[PDB]
Amino acid sequence: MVNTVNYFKQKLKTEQQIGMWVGLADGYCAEIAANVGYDWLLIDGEHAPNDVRSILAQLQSIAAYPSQAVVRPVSGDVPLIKQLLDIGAQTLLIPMVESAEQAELMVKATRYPPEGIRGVGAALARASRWNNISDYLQTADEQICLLVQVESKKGLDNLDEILNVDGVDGIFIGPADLSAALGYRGNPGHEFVQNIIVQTIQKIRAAGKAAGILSADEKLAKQYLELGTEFVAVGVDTSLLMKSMKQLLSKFKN
Amino acid sequence: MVNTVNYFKQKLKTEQQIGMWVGLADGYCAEIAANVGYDWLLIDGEHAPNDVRSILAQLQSIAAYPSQAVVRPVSGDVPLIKQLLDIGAQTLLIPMVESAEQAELMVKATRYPPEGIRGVGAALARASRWNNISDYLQTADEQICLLVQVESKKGLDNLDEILNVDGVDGIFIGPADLSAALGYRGNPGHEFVQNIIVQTIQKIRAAGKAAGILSADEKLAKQYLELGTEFVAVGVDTSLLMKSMKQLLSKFKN
Amino acid sequence: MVNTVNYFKQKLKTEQQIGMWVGLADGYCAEIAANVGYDWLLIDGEHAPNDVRSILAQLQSIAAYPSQAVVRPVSGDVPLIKQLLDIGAQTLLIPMVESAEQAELMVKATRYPPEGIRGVGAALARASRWNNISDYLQTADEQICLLVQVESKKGLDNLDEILNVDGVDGIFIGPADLSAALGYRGNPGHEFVQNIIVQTIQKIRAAGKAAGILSADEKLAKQYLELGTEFVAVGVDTSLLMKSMKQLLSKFKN
Amino acid sequence: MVNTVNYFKQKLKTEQQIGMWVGLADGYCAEIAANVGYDWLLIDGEHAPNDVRSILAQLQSIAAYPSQAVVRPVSGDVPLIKQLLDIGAQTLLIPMVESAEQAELMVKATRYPPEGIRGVGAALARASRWNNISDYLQTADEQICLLVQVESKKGLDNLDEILNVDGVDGIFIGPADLSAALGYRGNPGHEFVQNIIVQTIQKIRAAGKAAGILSADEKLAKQYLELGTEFVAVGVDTSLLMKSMKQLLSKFKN
Amino acid sequence: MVNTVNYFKQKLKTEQQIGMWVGLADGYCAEIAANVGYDWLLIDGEHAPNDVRSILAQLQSIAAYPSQAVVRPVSGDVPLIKQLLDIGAQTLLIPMVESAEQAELMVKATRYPPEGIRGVGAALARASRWNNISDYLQTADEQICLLVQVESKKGLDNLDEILNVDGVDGIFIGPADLSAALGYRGNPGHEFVQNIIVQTIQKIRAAGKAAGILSADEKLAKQYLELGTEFVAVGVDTSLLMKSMKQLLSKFKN
Amino acid sequence: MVNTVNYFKQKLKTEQQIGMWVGLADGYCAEIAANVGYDWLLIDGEHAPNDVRSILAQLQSIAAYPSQAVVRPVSGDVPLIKQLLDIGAQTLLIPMVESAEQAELMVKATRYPPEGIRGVGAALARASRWNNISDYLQTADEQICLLVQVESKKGLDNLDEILNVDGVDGIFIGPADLSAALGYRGNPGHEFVQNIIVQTIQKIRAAGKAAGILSADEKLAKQYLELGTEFVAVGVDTSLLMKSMKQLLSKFKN
Ligand SMILES: [Ca+2]
Ligand SMILES: [Ca+2]
Ligand SMILES: [Zn+2]
Ligand SMILES: [Zn+2]
Ligand SMILES: [Zn+2]
Ligand SMILES: [Zn+2]
Ligand SMILES: [Zn+2]
Ligand SMILES: [Zn+2]
Repeated sequence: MVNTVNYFKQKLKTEQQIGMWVGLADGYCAEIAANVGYDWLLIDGEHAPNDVRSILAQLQSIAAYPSQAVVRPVSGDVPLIKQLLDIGAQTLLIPMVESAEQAELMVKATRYPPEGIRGVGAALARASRWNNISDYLQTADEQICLLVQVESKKGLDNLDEILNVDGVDGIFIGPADLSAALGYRGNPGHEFVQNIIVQTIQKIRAAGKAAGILSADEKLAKQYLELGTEFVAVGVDTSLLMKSMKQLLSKFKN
Repeated sequence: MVNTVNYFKQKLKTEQQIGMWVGLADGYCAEIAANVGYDWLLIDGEHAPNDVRSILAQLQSIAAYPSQAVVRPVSGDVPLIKQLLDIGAQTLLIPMVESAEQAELMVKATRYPPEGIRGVGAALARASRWNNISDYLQTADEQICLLVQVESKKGLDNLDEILNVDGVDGIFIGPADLSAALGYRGNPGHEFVQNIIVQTIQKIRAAGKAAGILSADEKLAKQYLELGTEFVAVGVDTSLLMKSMKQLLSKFKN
Repeated sequence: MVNTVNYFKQKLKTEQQIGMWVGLADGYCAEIAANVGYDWLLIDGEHAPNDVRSILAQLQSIAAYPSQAVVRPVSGDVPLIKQLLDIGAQTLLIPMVESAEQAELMVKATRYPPEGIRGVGAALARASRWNNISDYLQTADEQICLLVQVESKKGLDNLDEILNVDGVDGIFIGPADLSAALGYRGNPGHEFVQNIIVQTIQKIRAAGKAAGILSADEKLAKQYLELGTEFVAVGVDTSLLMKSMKQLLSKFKN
Repeated sequence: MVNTVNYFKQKLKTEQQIGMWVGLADGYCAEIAANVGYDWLLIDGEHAPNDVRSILAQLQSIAAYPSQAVVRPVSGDVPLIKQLLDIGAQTLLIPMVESAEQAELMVKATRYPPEGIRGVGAALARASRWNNISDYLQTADEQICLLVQVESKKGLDNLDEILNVDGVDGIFIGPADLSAALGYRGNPGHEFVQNIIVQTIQKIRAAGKAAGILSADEKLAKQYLELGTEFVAVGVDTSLLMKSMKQLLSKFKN
Repeated sequence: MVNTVNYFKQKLKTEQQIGMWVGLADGYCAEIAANVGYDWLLIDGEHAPNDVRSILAQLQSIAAYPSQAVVRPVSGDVPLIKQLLDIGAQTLLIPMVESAEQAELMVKATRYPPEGIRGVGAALARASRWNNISDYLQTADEQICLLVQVESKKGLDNLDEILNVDGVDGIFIGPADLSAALGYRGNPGHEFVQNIIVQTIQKIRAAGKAAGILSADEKLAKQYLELGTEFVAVGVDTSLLMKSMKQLLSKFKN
Repeated sequence: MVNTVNYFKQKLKTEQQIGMWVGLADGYCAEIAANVGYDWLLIDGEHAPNDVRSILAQLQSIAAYPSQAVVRPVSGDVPLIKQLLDIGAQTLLIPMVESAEQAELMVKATRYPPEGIRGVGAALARASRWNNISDYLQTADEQICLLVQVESKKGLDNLDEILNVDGVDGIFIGPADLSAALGYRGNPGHEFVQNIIVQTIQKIRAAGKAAGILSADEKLAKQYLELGTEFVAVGVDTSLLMKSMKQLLSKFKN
């Protein structure tokens, strides 16, 4: 067998990829999302009740479908990154990255020694298909994609420095965490926040990195796509489930 | 503690109850549905991948919310009905009931001896809260609601007989199974099917029983409500999740 | 490896075995019960939310301890009996046995062809330790113990006939189901019920079968032991958990 | 989306398919087996500790790989067949089929009304991808494959009659159950059993049906392939795991 | 919907709350404990085999009952605190707090930016009911209660400093960890330990914070209540299960 | 009950122990491995998808068999070590230990205060059998075995210092991580690597500590045993499953 090609990583340079947030934390729900035709699915280990084993079930579900899986760990924890790479997550979104030093550590966390600090256990890993991918340890690093979140004042204070880190493929802006950090909690739509987001996207693309964002607002998501943003998540499964059920009930009952 | 009042059963005589089908087969998804404010939630053990233990998790989720739980077993199996009553399901929807004899057996399956054949294990049952409901074995039968599905030609051939069975609280029409039985598989909207559904609802209500149905078609659901149908399910969680995600993607990609 | 000796089965002829009902339906709770030193533990598949897989977890827990596991299936279902034997349950308690014909079918359900109808899959079975017990298909039947419940009027109406069935090792009286069948639901302590229970125990032992019963009443359990009853369950884990927590809270408030 | 083509069903007429028995009862173990390149994988619900939900997890695992999934239910139970078809199992192996009447009922159990008795719930089914396969209810029946086991004297007594049932695609011989039924329990290699197996394979192929069998004996499996047997399972995952670990330990320790 | 009122937090200033430790690590066991009527239930993520997902199941169980849930994480880990708040834990008990600097970090970990560092993901959180609590990001912080454990010499060495931290609602004394730290492991009943516990409770209440403790000794628990201790846990579910089963068996054998 | 004797720890001084890596991450697969007769089984929490709860299930499986369980946590995390000790793991293998200071911290993490920093919760712990081991807090430390991995250049740079740490019972060499650290990723068989491994084993034994290693290469494993290496793992369950299934298929298909 040949290593699974990371099409998400390749497409960061060739097209704009439309994403769905997956927080229903279940292999059955993830499979429903995988049937829709999103370019990417974010399996959220930070803000949904997921662990390594529930994330594996969702990778196994999504694997039969063209949608590319991206996993967000709860934090930039090097041992947890090791675990998520070994179950076969090829794209990671690291929350709350705030320095070049932390971004460089996240690069090393995704690469085998001697250049990186990714722990070696290919005989045990779904990532290598338990060594049925016979050249895994030489081909693995090429198909790993590292995305970091800038979503704090300290992150913005270190943006130029993070954008200079080789091996950071993309910077994702987190509008909920960023608007809260800026004193606009629950109000990312404010001009003060939006002006910072737009300038940040422009800086990311000017440094030759992919820019990413989530907005469940159709008009903001389309504006971000017009700016050239490479990976845009346009909704959240928990939100779509709750809203569709509320909208339906409102046709019959107040 | 006093036995949990079955408000669904009481409301069969006083109002029209709006329902949501729950086929996502998970405690977390059931809790999302419970937050919307449906009169009833149908936990589907027939057409969703549920078992006694996954149904218990969903009863526990939904129990904190005013929505009334109804459980559909995979078939009119007396031992499975015993299990679903003991985990605390107070309303059951039995699929594919086709005779007065089968409906009578379903009544006995829901009632303690000596009148019925419900197995007795109150010390072990969530239904009795492990005997913290101190009079459970005396008060249980009063709060149990039995619904049967008529959804085959043999069911329609025994309708008057089923409507004469004391202890059947409601007859639910299954349009998917019934349209297939009638040779209109996937097309319940045909006049031949709809004329049979309407006369069936009229006969059910004329015999003083509650009539029920599911339609994800808003216009058909409202027409059934205009006929006086007592329990109308208006949608399905799996369908609402798939459709909302597809509708969203279509704003950005073909 | 040699087949696991069924000590419960041997002790039916040599001592009186004290039992605990296990309805907490979890491997961790079953292990706590296994540490106490009961002669037997009844893993309840009838009145607790258990399935084959949760029953397997509890057999694996209990296997490291001297307590002997007995499994109660939800009914005398031949395919379910096959499944419970293959995960390695050596003693089964079949509920609601009501005829010699049903008791004979339960005997065949526990024995390999050509004498019985137990399905053969030793390569897959924990029962054979996946054929690490090399003579399993020759030695299995010897260590299987079949107990049947008499707990209905029809059961009592066929008692002499059931007691004549070779391969029935023991008859267990179910006081909750029997008192309900007799029109004393929730009141097994009535003299009318107790006189029937005592005569039934006497008839079972006079036919050379083991008699069994459950009573959470210390005085009745001790009377049943005085009669020579071979397997007496003296409590239920769910009841002991609820009662101990209530008794503790009562020291500090209402 | 178009319905998933059943390549296993097509290949019954074009080639000999090599199979692996999957009894490790887990989505992670099933994925390991799916990586090897077997033509088919038998997910065993009869002799491994599987239920509908654990079988779904294994279908989701195997779905990303070319290996074709076949599911064996615990028995020819029509409601359980409904459940396994709705989670998306396209090929079923029914154990212990003993008459044309039972085989015809198994055909109806796999087909929608009005010709069959398969329950209709396409909005909820992984089988229809929750109606993302838009013509599922008209295209489903064509991709369903029904296999029945002949593995008892009564089965052999009704072989000509079962081979005349339209909609039975294949007859699988179960050597463990059959050798036990013939009084050769644990000894299927006896000439008396082997002569019956060979004649049975010849009769199955002479009636224009696919013949199938399992043998972990390489020489018998190759003899069955030389006879033209269309679907041959050549091993069992639990057996291969136990034997490989024993063989390795024997190199170091007695 | 309005945010769930934290009654435990309110009652720290108005009454003495009686608590039960929940370490059976299961939604079904947590529901049994929720039926008893304790003021609070401690779901133990430190000393019971719990994770975020098992803690969510127990919050869902307990949510239908008046008992208030308190969650103990394994350590004062900021990302784990984020996860437990988002699944809807409103009261946290942080083990082994040893400085005002650590206590201040725990305060920030429970509060949204810009004042705190709690990660923002309200669309995904059971805590916001997936934004069905429409003002959650404005009202959340008010209903969060932070308790810290002092249970080491360094903790006692920083007690006055921790008691000066705004946002610490309560200090819980851990007698097992503290008696071990003091060189009286397994013997918290020693006068040297008890005199330190009593002075600590007095200092906590003198600084206007709630004091808490666990003792399964009725006499010590009642003495702590006489001192005015605001939150007293009086037992542990695992201990009550083991002890009740042992006490019962002792009536019938050694 | 008396504390469970750690025979693995005792045998470090008396024999050479043969081990199997267990990475199938399931109680059922662990039980299969437990039946073979390995001296020790390594439950891998670092490179297999395990968590505290899945590791508990595997300890419960393995506990009925003479094989000794060793648990590898994902990292030298003090709170995770606390959790794994409380579920009853008596031998721990800590990955990537790189200094005497870290090794000393790992010793304290495994010992109760006042000498160590192991959190005290014996009423809740399977390790104490919920205090059914009445002297657990006095006898626990004696039966705990700490193994550390040296598998990086920094580890080798601090080897003499680590070998001087009292309470380190054994040093395990990780050839996959070490060969990668040395610039021979996927090629531990190189003379440069093997000469370092051999001198490392010699230094470990010269300092009176047990030496350990894993090699799935029979010739290297036997050479390590000839050097006197005290604990040698000779294979990996995932590898043996994949290889045995591939070897079997190759007899029938290319
Ligand atoms: Ca199950
Ligand atoms: Ca978990
Ligand atoms: Zn964020
Ligand atoms: Zn229907
Ligand atoms: Zn009974
Ligand atoms: Zn068979
Ligand atoms: Zn403590
Ligand atoms: Zn390593």
